[PDB]
Amino acid sequence: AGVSEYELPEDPKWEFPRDKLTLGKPLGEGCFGQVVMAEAVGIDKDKPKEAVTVAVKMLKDDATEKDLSDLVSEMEMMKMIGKHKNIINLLGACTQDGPLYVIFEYASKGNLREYLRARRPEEQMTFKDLVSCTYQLARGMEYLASQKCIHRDLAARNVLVTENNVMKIADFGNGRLPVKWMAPEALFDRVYTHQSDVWSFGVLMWEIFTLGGSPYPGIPVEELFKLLKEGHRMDKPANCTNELYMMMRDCWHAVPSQRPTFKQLVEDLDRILTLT
Ligand SMILES: C=CC(=O)Nc1ccc(-c2c(C#Cc3cnc4c(c3)ncn4C)c3c(N)ncnc3n2C)cc1
Repeated sequence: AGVSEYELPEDPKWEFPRDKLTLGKPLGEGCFGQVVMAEAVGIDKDKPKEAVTVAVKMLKDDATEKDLSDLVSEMEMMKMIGKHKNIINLLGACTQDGPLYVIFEYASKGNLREYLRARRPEEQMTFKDLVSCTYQLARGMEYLASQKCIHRDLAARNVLVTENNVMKIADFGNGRLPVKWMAPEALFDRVYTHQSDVWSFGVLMWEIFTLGGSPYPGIPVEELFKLLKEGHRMDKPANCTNELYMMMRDCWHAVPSQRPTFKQLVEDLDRILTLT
């Protein structure tokens, strides 16, 4: 069974009272797991008695030892990674004496895709906004890259926006496979790397500046690889500057090597932002 019976649950400092945690509506679908909107009370170790909205990862109906043992090993990662502004971090947990819950940061705004699809020509997204979004994610992607973690599905749907409009990257820890966000090598060799990630970021960028748009919109998946193998690259987005279109293409460089470094992107993006 699930409620720890014979497993080894060690006692942490992260653990939170199951009392104040109250589980509510689920959030989206499950490509990471069964996430639920939960309302914890006093989790900031600075605002007690002050209730807070959080997100939690309960287990599924058809769960298994693996389906558990995986979650704990994930919970362990989300502690190793550390804390960054542009990523969803471990907020707390409810391990011992009952079912395993994992508490992360909640985002009041939805996924970028649907956020960007609702702020396009009442909060009209100034290009100036568009470039901050990209910078944020990139610097988070850089952080994530530091501790050597790969992004499963780096898409706008797998990226979130707080009430503070700070872009948070989810996915660093199933369903269909996002082929259009995957690079030639990764779509052929089926092993991911940072170079493949840079590509996926390039695709993310296109997805941002197009304001929640469909990659390769029309190309059948069966021939996509062949087109990329030839050189097919997505055409410039509207209202996008050439320099930003170039950077995307640079991310989409055939040979993994000559593709831009995460740092290389972060620097370039900051310099662009200073000139807005
Ligand atoms: C595949 C379709 C679909 O609906 N996906 C999806 C994606 C995110 C959410 C979601 C949140 C989440 C999460 C999460 C899970 N595990 C992670 C992680 C982030 N960072 C690292 N680990 C290991 C989420 C949240 N934390 N707070 C508020 N809203 C959230 N949503 C909507 C849902 C569905």
